[PDB]
Amino acid sequence: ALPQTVRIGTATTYAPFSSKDAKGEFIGFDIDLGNEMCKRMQVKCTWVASDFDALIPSLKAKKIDAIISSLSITDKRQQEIAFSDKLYAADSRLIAAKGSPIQPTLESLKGKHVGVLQGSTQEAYANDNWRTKGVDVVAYANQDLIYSDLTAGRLDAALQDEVAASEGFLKQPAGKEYAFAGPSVKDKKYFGDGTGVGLRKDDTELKAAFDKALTELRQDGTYDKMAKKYFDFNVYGD
Ligand SMILES: NC(=[NH2+])NCCC[C@H](N)C(=O)O
Repeated sequence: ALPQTVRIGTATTYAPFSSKDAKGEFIGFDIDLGNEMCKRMQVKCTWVASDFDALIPSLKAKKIDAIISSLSITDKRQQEIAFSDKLYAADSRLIAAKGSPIQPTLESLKGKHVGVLQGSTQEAYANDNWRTKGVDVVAYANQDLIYSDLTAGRLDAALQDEVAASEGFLKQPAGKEYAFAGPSVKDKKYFGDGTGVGLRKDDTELKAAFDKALTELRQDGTYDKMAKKYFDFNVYGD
């Protein structure tokens, strides 16, 4: 009962997982994973670009059938939607100017301007722990605006997925004079357990098909072959 075309939403401003190349075509590990799973599921797949915070609403409105967009598997989201098995791990961490004393603490961030992606686990954490207590937490439509507001000095720091920041910004020319500010933020309730394909709860058959494809491409070594294009480490985690 799988649709002839699985529509997959993604927010294409989160390299190296999802972004656009020079032609405007979808590139990144999420795209590679989704395309490889779709190949093995024997379905066609059409990618649909969207602001990150629109993904879960579009899914619930059936405007898309799946979300592959570094979507963290959280307790809160599982009350709304279902997930495939984990695609890869995702920790959260702050970035700031090289030499910044900033730590992911209320004390260190008071009077600071901190960027977070609207609709993200990072916004949830920052709004609850930081924004209410005086920290200027600013929500953004997409992560590229955040990077730009950081390098323009409009933001003192930004919270996002650690691997995204590292490969998508810090190790790029634009992020040369920036670094991680403090260690990963550990809060399993807000940040969840890796990312997965977001799905409607009643699409059990579609979930089983994604799950089957994922295990097979991991088993035969395709996952690691695809991952090496982007990462010299175990992006999957535990
Ligand atoms: N393509 C993106 N913009 N992904 C943002 C993901 C951020 C975080 N992992 C979350 O699920 O909220």
